[PDB]
Amino acid sequence: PFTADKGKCGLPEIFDPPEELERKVWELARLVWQSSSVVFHTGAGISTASGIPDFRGPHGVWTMEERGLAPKFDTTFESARPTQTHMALVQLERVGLLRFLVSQNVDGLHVRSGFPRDKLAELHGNMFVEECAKCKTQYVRDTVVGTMGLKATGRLCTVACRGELRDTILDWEDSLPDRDLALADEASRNADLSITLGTSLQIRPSGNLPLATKRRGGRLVIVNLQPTKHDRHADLRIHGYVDEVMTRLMKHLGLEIPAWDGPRVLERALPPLPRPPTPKLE
Ligand SMILES: Nc1ncnc2c1ncn2[C@@H]1O[C@H](COP(=O)(O)OP(=O)(O)OC[C@H]2O[C@H](O)[C@H](O)[C@@H]2O)[C@@H](O)[C@H]1O
Ligand SMILES: Cc1cc(F)c(Br)cc1NS(=O)(=O)c1ccc(NS(=O)(=O)c2cc(Cl)cc(Cl)c2)cc1C(=O)O
Ligand SMILES: [Zn+2]
Repeated sequence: PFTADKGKCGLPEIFDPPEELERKVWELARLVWQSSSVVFHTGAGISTASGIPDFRGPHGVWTMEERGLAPKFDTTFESARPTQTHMALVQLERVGLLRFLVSQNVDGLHVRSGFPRDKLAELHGNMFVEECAKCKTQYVRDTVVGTMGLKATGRLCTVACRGELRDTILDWEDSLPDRDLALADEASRNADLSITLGTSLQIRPSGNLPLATKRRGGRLVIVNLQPTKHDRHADLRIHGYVDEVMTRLMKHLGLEIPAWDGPRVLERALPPLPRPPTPKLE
């Protein structure tokens, strides 16, 4: 806890120049159009543009710790809006282009964006989610559950039970939720394209899942300002703001980024909407 290995913090940011940046986003478009089963892996870098600091970025929680400095929030967890990237992943799932969403993030913004919970693995847990120790029923609350490290929150289960509610925030020592991990692994193994957005990929087994897509000839794309643990295994590496990359990507795909009505929870994915027809590529 004190002893925790927080890995490489504060590594230098890489900026692809705009012409290389444009070519790499086009190649990502082409990879998406070709792929049967696309899986997205997200980390703390997709929420920076909403006021939530990352862990190992220049002003990351762990980076600032190392330097004796505090990280800076520009929002509360309750008042944070989903970014353009968050809302773009909502859309890609609605049009059948995203098969599964693997996230390390505990900030709750994927669920609040309206992303279907049955297409999402929250590997590190969710600050707004508490779980009944007895019956395992999960509640998605409108305010952060006030504990971390799988502690009693002080509420009881109301299922048709009176189980002790606990938080879903993993401590360093805690093994990942078997269901979210099982579904994350299945999805990664069978994908022909895994796209990483704003994770350094330093945490086991979280950061290793996209590499499983590389077995049986799957392609891996890493989108990240900093070097990441698996850069050498990437077919494509894009060094740029994820919001800039995903907005350029959506325009290539001919998709609008949808409006956020405010915090909403969707347990199950809706039937797939229409999507633009595919370009001739070869
Ligand atoms: N706007 C941006 N666009 C692109 N990349 C960005 C942006 N902002 C930040 N980054 C990059 O985003 C990356 C964020 O990487 P890390 O900070 O390690 O977060 P994790 O999700 O991988 O941390 C995993 C776990 O480790 C912790 O212990 C917690 O448990 C986490 O759950 C950095 O390389 C940034 O350069
Ligand atoms: C909870 C959280 C979610 C995020 F998405 C981001 Br970004 C940051 C945070 N928290 S933080 O500010 O940066 C943040 C990071 C770490 C900890 N410490 S700890 O691991 O839980 C811990 C402390 C002690 Cl004394 C014993 C044990 Cl066994 C564990 C607290 C906070 C916080 O809330 O004060
Ligand atoms: Zn219960």
